Amino acid sequence: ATKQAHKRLTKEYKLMVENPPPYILARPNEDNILEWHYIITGPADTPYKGGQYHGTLTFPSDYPYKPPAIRMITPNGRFKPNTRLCLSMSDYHPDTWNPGWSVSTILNGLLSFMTSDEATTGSITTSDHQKKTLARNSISYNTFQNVRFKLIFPEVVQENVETLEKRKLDEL
Ligand SMILES: [Cl-]
Ligand SMILES: [Cl-]
Ligand SMILES: [Cl-]
Ligand code: NA
Ligand code: NA
Repeated sequence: ATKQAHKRLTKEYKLMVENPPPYILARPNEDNILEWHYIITGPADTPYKGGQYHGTLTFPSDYPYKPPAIRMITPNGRFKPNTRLCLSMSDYHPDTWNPGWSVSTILNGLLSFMTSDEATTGSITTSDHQKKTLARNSISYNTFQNVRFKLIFPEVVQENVETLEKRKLDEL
C-alpha cells in the first residue's frame, strides 16, 4: 500500500476499536491493509434481524483520493453477492468522494442503504420471506461455506458454532 494509505487505514482501525460502530465489525486483512472485511449484524426491526452479513471494502492503490469497492459476500436478498455496490460513498462515485470520510461512516452508509429499499446497481429484488430465510441461514453460510470468513474471522466462526449448537439443542 502507499505509506499514506497505510497510515490512514491503520488509524481508521484504531478509531473503530476505540468507538465501535453499532451493528458493524470491520478490520483489515492482516496481509493487505487495502482489503477490509466487515460483518453487519442485521438490525432487529428489519427482515435482516438475526442475520450475519460478511463483505469487503477494497481500497484502491490511490486511496485516500479514490473510494473503495464495496461488496457483500453472505447471501442476503438485498445485494447480489460478490458484486460492487453503487452507493453514495463507493467507487461508483469518485466524482463526489470525500477523502475525509471515516471507515465507520462508509460502513454506516452501506448499512443505512441496505435497510432502505432504494434501487441501485448491485441491488436485487426479493420477498420478505426470502430475506428472513437468508438471515436465518447466514450464520451457517459463514461458518461452513465461506472460506474467506473462516480465514479472516476464525474467532467468530467459534462463536457461530456455539450459536448453532444452542439453536439445534434448545429446539430439539
Ligand atoms: Cl485499474
Ligand atoms: Cl453521478
Ligand atoms: Cl455523485
Ligand atoms: Na491473524
Ligand atoms: Na497472514
